[PDB]
Amino acid sequence: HSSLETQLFCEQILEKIPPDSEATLVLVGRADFLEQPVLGFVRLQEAAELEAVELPVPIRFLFVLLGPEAPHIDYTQLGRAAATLMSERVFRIDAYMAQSRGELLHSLEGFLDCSLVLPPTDAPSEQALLSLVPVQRELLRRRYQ
Amino acid sequence: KVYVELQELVMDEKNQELRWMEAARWVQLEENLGENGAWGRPHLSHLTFWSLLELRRVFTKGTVLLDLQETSLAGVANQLLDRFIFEDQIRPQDREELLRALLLKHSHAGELEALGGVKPAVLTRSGDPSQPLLPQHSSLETQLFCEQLEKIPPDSEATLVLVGRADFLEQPVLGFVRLQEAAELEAVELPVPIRFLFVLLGPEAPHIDYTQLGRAAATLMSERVFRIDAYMAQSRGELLHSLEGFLDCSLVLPPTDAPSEQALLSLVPVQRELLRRRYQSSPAKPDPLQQTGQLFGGLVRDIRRRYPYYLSDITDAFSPQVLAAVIFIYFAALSPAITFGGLLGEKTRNQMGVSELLISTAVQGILFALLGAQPLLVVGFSGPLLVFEEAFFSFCETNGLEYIVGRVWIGFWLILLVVLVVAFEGSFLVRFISRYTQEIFSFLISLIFIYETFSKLIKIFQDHPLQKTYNYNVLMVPKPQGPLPNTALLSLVLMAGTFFFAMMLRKFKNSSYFPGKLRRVIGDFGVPISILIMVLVDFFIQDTYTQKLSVPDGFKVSNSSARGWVIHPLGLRSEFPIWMMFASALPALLVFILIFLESQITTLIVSKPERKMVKGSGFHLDLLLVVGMGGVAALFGMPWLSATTVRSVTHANALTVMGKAQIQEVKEQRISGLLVAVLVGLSILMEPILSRIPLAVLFGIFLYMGVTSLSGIQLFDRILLLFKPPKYHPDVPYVKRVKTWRMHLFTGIQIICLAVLWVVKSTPASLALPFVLILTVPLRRVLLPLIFRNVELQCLDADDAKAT
Amino acid sequence: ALGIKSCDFQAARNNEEHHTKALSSRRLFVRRGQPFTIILYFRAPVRAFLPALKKVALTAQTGEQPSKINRTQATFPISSLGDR
Amino acid sequence: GERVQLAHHFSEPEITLIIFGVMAGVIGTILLISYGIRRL
Ligand SMILES: CCCCCCCC(=O)OC[C@H](COP(=O)(O)O[C@@H]1[C@H](O)[C@H](O)[C@@H](OP(=O)(O)O)[C@H](OP(=O)(O)O)[C@H]1O)OC(=O)CCCCCCC
Ligand SMILES: CCCCCCCCCCCC(=O)OC[C@H](COP(=O)(O)OCC[N+](C)(C)C)OC(=O)CCCCCCCCCCC
Ligand SMILES: CC(C)CCC[C@@H](C)[C@H]1CC[C@H]2[C@@H]3CC=C4C[C@@H](O)CC[C@]4(C)[C@H]3CC[C@]12C
Ligand SMILES: CC(C)CCC[C@@H](C)[C@H]1CC[C@H]2[C@@H]3CC=C4C[C@@H](O)CC[C@]4(C)[C@H]3CC[C@]12C
Ligand SMILES: *[C@@H]1O[C@H](CO)[C@@H](O)[C@H](O)[C@H]1NC(C)=O
Repeated sequence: HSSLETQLFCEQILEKIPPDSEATLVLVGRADFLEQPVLGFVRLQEAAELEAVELPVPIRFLFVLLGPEAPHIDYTQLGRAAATLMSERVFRIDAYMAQSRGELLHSLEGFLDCSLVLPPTDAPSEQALLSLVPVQRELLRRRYQ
Repeated sequence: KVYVELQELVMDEKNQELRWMEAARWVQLEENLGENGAWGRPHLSHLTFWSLLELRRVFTKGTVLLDLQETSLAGVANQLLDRFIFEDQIRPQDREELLRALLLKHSHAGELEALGGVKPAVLTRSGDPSQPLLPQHSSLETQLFCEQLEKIPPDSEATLVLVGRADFLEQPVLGFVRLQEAAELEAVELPVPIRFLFVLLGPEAPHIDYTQLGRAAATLMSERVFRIDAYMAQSRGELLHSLEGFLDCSLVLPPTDAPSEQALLSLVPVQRELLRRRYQSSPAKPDPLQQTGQLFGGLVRDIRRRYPYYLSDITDAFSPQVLAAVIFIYFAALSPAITFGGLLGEKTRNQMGVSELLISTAVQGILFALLGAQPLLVVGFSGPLLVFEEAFFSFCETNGLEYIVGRVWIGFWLILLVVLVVAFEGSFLVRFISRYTQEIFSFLISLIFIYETFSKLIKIFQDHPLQKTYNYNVLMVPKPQGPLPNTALLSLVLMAGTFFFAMMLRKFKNSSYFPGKLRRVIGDFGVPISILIMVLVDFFIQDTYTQKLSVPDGFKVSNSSARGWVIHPLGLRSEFPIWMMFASALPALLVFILIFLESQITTLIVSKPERKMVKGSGFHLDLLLVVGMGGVAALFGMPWLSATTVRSVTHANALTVMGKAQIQEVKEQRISGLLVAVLVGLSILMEPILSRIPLAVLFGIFLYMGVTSLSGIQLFDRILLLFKPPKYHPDVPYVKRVKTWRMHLFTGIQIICLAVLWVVKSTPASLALPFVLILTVPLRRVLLPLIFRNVELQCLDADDAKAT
Repeated sequence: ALGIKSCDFQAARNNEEHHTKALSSRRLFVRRGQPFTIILYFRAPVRAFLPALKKVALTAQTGEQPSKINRTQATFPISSLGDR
Repeated sequence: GERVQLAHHFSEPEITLIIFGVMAGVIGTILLISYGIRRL
């Protein structure tokens, strides 16, 4: 089936990329022979222009997510989560200075700590979405301080 | 809709006794209870990610008592704990203390203030509550919604969510109970029977906030799809399946360092699709310059844009800056009124004089402040209006015509003209006046103002030359009949002193000296302080003569034998000819173009986007008011006025609050202009005060206003850049994206236009200045693209100072 | 008309030539006494090369207080007559 | 008014009322003309 983001945003870069920008590559695939899903996180020692994957900016981070078909595991959505996590400033800073997996896991927990879940509400969409503006502002008043 | 109540095990403050206290309630929308004892503002429920993660974990291994035949909290708790032990969720040694906790007193908001408040508590093996060990986090709902019941349907059933912490527990436990028949319990004071019971007990654990756990369970119960599933579920798996769909249609919003409304509203299709997915399985179904093509459409939209802000237009004036602006603009509008009225009386043989101009300015300013869509404009006489008065007087005396009656008929035609223009939304032609014409006109008007002030000082020097000998017995009535010692030099000293003090206090406002608020105050009153200082200086020099402000003796016509307060359109002494009743349209035409151009260009300059005016400006209401008031005042032998540029710009600048170099806000209100107009009207009765104010102080004030009005003009900045080297040039789009010589060619073309307009103003044909100024619009719109690229024109001629 | 868009220091090639490639491929590490190559990019096309060359000089500084007497600051033109 | 003035048949309120009436009439005429056009 088609992804939700494609259905709601696709049926109908270098200018915006800042000069001192480094790329994160997220690789997502399904391998039926693997027993468990696996995550690989790579921070290169220095940003590199990988010839196999030409990007607008040099690659600094690599996310590898492989695994079999598992319950409640959508690998495209899993890659979207890892991509959004990289796009967030606080986790990205923690990823640059991370020296162990535990420091990365601590940053992910803080990312989940300052995360808002909107349940299915019957309210009008423009009111249901805009009701998150003051709640998110209070929830992020210390994360970016 | 149903009622859901969340109660948390807490200990009080007076007797340290643990009990249950309601923390939040749900009728679809969620209300929270603050520490003060009042319910907060109802809101849509938002859940933390950790609460839903933990709610799913306890619900997966949870305890479900469906269709349970009990009608009391004691009966429910006995059965709930009996199956807790049977499911190996709690040990039998824990049953005694857990039953004691559940059947406790359930307090509500009516006893929060009666007691000493509540603090969070953790149940111990001993009866006394333990103080929580994990770091406390104050509820986000209380901070955001609380620091400041008829919606329940008669047939609705309630749900009770109980959350409590007990240190003597291995893991958090969930108990779900659906009674066979909805019964009333002592826990809920509301007269609504209870069908469902959520019990969430467990130890202090990381990532588990039991208040958030209860909020998640109550939000899940408050959802329509889950509740229908809960009523029809005969097993735990059916409740689990409904929870999975609830999480499947949930929207998680990750943290971002740059929140915005537009990015948030990009998720409207996502929220709609998720809601559609949730209800696809349940049996329930989900519950100012534009032309509008309508007669008087611009006027009605102008009224609707500004009139709701009327309450703010009175309350926003309660600041000392407004009072200082009143004192400033009073002199800034009174001295030109006296000068132009004296010139009018001299030229028109006192048919129209100082008193008529004063009363007309007062009445029209009061009405414009009370009814105008842009109350920051100052309405008064101007130079071109004086030139028209002299030209019409010459024409009327040439063909033996009464001047004031011709003025009456010109105003009668003006009313028709402005009604036709407003009825056809003719003010939308103002949109073709870009930054080019606005800045050219503003620069020319400021230069004329400065030149006329210096010319007044020069004329003072010519009237009182510096000579070795003077006649000492010269007549002093009504003005110097000869040269006087020390007069011109003292006028120069007073003008220079007041200008210097005004500029020094302006720099003091932006300086870093004194308490900042006092410096801001002192700086706001800088012009009144300078005026007072130099008025005292001239006061203490008694021997020397300086020309003082002179106001009419009383509220009488400037010439008693020529006319009264009301003019007969058919004639005063001789019958007014029929042909001039129709021929007054052409001078009325010229007056309408003059007033329209001046007022609308002033409105464009004052209400620029970079000036930070959020209250809106009306281009249709103000033109109608000004021209109609002028046409009516013509019938009373009074001048028609216009929204002058220098006075309005000074008025807006005196109400502008500066940030910490950058415009922050403007005090847009109706009280300052109203008070200025009232003071102008009252100036006749303030003769003992105004008679001690010299004209040299006001000349220095005029020089200050002239040099101040050039602050926001990009033409002046580029003229400065002509004398300024390119490396110095600022980081602005017309410098960084346009070549320096192209920018200077643009500035030189504007300078040529300024020189042409100044030359035109120097000839007797100075009433053609509006048309030559209009000709700069075809220039920018046709000839400028023939030599400049679209990029260069976007950068140089920018409406809101944007880099294309 | 002599605005600068960017300057490429060519760290990979120069580090290879200067035997510092093991240090980095992104940061320019050079050894004294041996030439290294940079590429200067202009925002607009350069019409006259010789006047533009006459218009440009280069300055190299090291340390917190660079000066000529300490030999921590050198200003040199871009020309074929420079002391190699 | 003031001094010695010519006495017309209409007083000032009467003449200004008739002029306002004529102006309202011509304004309504132009408005009705504009309403007739842009429709047929
Ligand atoms: C006229 C006062 C007479 C002196 C009486 C003697 C008493 C006296 O006035 O000094 C103590 C008092 C200290 O109080 P304090 O430092 O808290 O007051 C600061 C002062 O108001 C600044 O002007 C403010 O900056 P700004 O401008 O608003 O941006 C600043 O706020 P912020 O913006 O930093 O948050 C304020 O905190 O004032 C002075 O600052 C020293 C200047 C002495 C003033 C001396 C002037 C001759
Ligand atoms: C910031 C505040 C302003 C600063 C600028 C100062 C301008 C002062 C006006 C001078 C021009 C003027 O007005 O001179 C003109 C006068 C009048 O000549 P007249 O032959 O009588 O006129 C002929 C017309 N009749 C026939 C009607 C009489 O000349 C004089 O009496 C000469 C004395 C000039 C004194 C200058 C004072 C010092 C100025 C320098 C200060 C830095
Ligand atoms: C737009 C305004 C100025 C109206 C246009 C003026 C013309 C159309 C009208 C307005 C009032 C009219 C006058 C009203 C009354 C009379 C008295 C009558 O015994 C002779 C004609 C005379 C004097 C009219 C002449 C035409 C007149 C002057
Ligand atoms: C006499 C005073 C008032 C104004 C004169 C300023 C004029 C003549 C000067 C000032 C700055 C100058 C510009 C500065 C820089 C450049 C870039 C160069 O590659 C071409 C010429 C050009 C575009 C110059 C043209 C001439 C210029 C526009
Ligand atoms: C007033 O008008 C009369 C006659 O119309 C005229 O003689 C007189 O000079 C006027 N007064 C003044 C001060 O000009």
